[PDB]
Amino acid sequence: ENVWFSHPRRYGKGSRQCRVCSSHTGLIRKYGLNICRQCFREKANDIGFNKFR
Amino acid sequence: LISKKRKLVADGVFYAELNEFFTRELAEEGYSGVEVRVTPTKTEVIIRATRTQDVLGENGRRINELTLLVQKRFKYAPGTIVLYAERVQDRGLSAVAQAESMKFKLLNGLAIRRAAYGVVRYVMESGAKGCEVVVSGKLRAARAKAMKFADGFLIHS
Amino acid sequence: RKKKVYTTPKKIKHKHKKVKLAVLSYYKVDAEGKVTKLRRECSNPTCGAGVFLANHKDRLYCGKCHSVYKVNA
Amino acid sequence: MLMPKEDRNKIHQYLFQEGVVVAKKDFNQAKHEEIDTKNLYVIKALQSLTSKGYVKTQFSWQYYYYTLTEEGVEYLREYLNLPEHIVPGTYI
Amino acid sequence: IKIRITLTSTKVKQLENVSSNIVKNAEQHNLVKKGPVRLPTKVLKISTRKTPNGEGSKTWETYEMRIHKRYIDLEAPVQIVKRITQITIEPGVDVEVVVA
RNA sequence: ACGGAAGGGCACCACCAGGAGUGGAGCCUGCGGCUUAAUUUGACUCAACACGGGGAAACUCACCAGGUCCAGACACAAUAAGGAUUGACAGAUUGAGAGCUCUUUCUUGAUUUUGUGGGUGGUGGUGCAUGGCCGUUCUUAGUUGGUGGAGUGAUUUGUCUGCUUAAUUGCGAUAACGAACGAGACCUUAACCUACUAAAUAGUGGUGCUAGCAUUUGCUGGUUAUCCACUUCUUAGAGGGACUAUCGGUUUCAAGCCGAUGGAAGUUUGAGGCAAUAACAGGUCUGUGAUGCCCUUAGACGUUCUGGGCCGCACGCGCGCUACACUGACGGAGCCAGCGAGUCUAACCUUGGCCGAGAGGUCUUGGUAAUCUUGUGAAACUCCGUCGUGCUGGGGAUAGAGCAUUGUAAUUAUUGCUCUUCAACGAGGAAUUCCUAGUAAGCGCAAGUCAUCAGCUUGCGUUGAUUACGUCCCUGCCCUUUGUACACACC
Ligand SMILES: [Mg+2]
Ligand SMILES: [Mg+2]
Ligand SMILES: [Mg+2]
Ligand SMILES: [Mg+2]
Ligand SMILES: [Mg+2]
Ligand SMILES: [Mg+2]
Ligand SMILES: [Mg+2]
Ligand SMILES: [Mg+2]
Ligand SMILES: [Mg+2]
Ligand SMILES: [Mg+2]
Ligand SMILES: [Mg+2]
Ligand SMILES: [Mg+2]
Ligand SMILES: [Mg+2]
Ligand SMILES: [Mg+2]
Ligand SMILES: [Mg+2]
Ligand SMILES: [Mg+2]
Ligand SMILES: [Mg+2]
Ligand SMILES: [Mg+2]
Ligand SMILES: [Mg+2]
Ligand SMILES: [Mg+2]
Ligand SMILES: [Mg+2]
Ligand SMILES: [Mg+2]
Ligand SMILES: [Mg+2]
Ligand SMILES: [Mg+2]
Ligand SMILES: [Mg+2]
Ligand SMILES: [Mg+2]
Ligand SMILES: [Mg+2]
Ligand SMILES: [Mg+2]
Ligand SMILES: [Zn+2]
Ligand SMILES: [Zn+2]
Repeated sequence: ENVWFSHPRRYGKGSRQCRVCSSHTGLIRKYGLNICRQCFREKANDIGFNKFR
Repeated sequence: LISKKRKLVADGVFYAELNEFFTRELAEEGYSGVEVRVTPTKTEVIIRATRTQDVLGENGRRINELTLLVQKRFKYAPGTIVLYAERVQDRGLSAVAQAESMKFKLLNGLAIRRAAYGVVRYVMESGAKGCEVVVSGKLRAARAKAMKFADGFLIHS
Repeated sequence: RKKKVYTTPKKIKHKHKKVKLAVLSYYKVDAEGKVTKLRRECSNPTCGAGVFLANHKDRLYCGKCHSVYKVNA
Repeated sequence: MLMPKEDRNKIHQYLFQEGVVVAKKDFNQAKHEEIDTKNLYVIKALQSLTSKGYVKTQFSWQYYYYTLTEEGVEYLREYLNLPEHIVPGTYI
Repeated sequence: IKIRITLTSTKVKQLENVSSNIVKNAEQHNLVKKGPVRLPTKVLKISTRKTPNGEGSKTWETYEMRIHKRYIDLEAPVQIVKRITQITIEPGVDVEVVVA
């Protein structure tokens, strides 16, 4: 039908989702990476992020 | 035409997605990590694994299909992406190879202690200074509790 | 989850199965042996005289130009 | 799932030509890259293929990497009515 | 002819190796140049709760990515320019050359 | 383990001497309770309550009243191209150009539909079945093998009387010797380099052209293709530098401690990151395409559309913002930072010009960013003035009316602006929190979330005090000795 996915998702938490976990809450939208923070804490040392202080 | 910041974080994300894809697909070939080198004329992806013959396949069939999959997903042009495979230096000194070895052993049905002690023996015989293997979960019991196998000396700080 | 009552009218009512009549697509035929035509067809060059329009009542409804033809004889 | 024969044949011939296929896990996308077919039809055709042993799958960050086997390539060969040793995605 | 070459990596010693081999190539070919301009490194900070859930003591975590950027300006014929871009590349180092 | 037992030593999540306060008032926000169709839910001492990065219009969303769709793969059987099945103009119906369903017939043609089996999906349950992560016990200094020794043994010694240390840090003593982990070392960061490398994407000086005042040299400025030179400031890269150096005291005269001089720096230089063994039946299946079992699985707890709700209010708590005024409010001038973010197949940070009281609008411009926004000309602050101890020009809640922006949509006002309204509050009771130097406190600024919305957090810098430099009185931590009818261990 023409009402299956009609509601707009041009913005809001429904427009974004994790590129790993398909989650809407907990996003890091910084630097255009768009990862939930849990998955970010997993994949950070791979991405090139590291703790120094 | 992208900021250098976003360029580099996208490089990191590309590496991470490749790593998870390869550790999901090539678990049974001994996938022990990967490297990426950008270049004019192409970018190349150097897998480091153990069963290079199985990663290659017959006439490089698997390399071909994996190259094409990467090209299709990350929207590279055909030929701008290259894959090489390499017999990894120091199999024993790979945290992930031994981990997947434990996984396959326990899944085929080997025992916890036999598997872990075989692994730590192989590591320490492979020229390592220390090792430590932990197995948490449900062990012969509904209640969960950890086992910790060790040899040599490790540091934590 | 406590329990479901469906206070709505219990009207599980899903539609027809494209109701299966006998053979159809009758144009008409003569005795010895000419053919004749029912189901006045479209006016569109996109419909190459292969589709029938409909005639529900007060309107003729199309099938290839699936809705764009409406003026009633 | 139900879908038009021409769409399924687009899927199957693209798959025979390329050897593999990718489909972002975005239902209601309505337009797959490299195939004008609906993304849902891509996914579900490949699903019906998987369950009968032909093609295999990985999800991998919501992307559904699909890749076919020898049973798959011979089945697609006799399906698309193509000659023996026509071409797989296995050229050097 | 006035090219600029920028090097926008994270690995400082790989970057400095590239800068060094480039400049010694420049001086063995006897090319005047503005030396390696080391721009200020920029630190992509990301601050997050360590925990997935909400409870616990509110402990925070600042991950950092250090981006080190350098550039060199050269005056040279395009033949030596193209072979220069043909040489002097490293893993984990992003380079770009620009004319004028 | 515990002790209202001892001995020694530690801590501003403890006290002392004090500072700012909170609790008192209005408001914000979270929790409970109450109410409700639903007001989704987890968490309840420290170790829940501005936490879930949770600042919810719709989505988020899981809840409520309702309505669609099937994304039920695959195998078998059934029906079945004289048709399996799909879709549909208009009307009724419906919130609804949802055929959802019905009327009426048109359309399509093997993909389907029905049944069986079997899966799939689930922010459904179980965090007491689990993983992983996190927090805490525990920010303290503690932990454990090997070989010997003691003991029938559980176990012990080593791992210590003393002295010292932030420190099982060390001097040393010694039935233990030799080791490992932890601490330390280390890594990052901030402070020094007129020593090196350089740099119109950072500067400085000079010389060209040029504005103004003085003119007598000069002073302040402008200047992109005027070039020349330099790197003190600024950036980084490679290095150096401090190791308690030197001196005097004091200690078996050892580890070390105090003072003074020098020095950028002499509280392990300052702040952090990583951070042991053993555990909690701590939290989380609502982050996971991490997950076992149970439940449900086509009028589904799947998925999605509309509209509500999570904000709901007789009350009780917590984190906070505003202030209760002259060390002040207001109007003018003055006028100074730092950390950082930013547009691609997009539409971001926006300068400048114009309009408008204002918010804001519009025409252009720069920037993928040491280059442009941005000297982010921030705020408190300083100088001039108005007011003048009056719940007063303090305070600015609660209301009314209008104008703009975001967004499909703001109605239980999203926010912003204008005018008017002008409530408590007159320094906060029992109680209680944080803090020892560029620290508290005041002050605002960037980012995070983000279409819009900061009163929150994460960091940044501007101004910058007082009072200890000590003790174990309270609350607790460590070590030892001691006692114990405790062992899920003084609840
Ligand atoms: Mg003290
Ligand atoms: Mg006191
Ligand atoms: Mg206050
Ligand atoms: Mg505590
Ligand atoms: Mg809804
Ligand atoms: Mg909602
Ligand atoms: Mg638990
Ligand atoms: Mg757990
Ligand atoms: Mg013994
Ligand atoms: Mg004995
Ligand atoms: Mg012993
Ligand atoms: Mg000049
Ligand atoms: Mg001395
Ligand atoms: Mg330190
Ligand atoms: Mg979990
Ligand atoms: Mg649901
Ligand atoms: Mg709430
Ligand atoms: Mg709090
Ligand atoms: Mg003023
Ligand atoms: Mg600045
Ligand atoms: Mg006032
Ligand atoms: Mg903001
Ligand atoms: Mg809101
Ligand atoms: Mg918040
Ligand atoms: Mg207290
Ligand atoms: Mg007694
Ligand atoms: Mg007992
Ligand atoms: Mg008692
Ligand atoms: Zn994720
Ligand atoms: Zn027609």
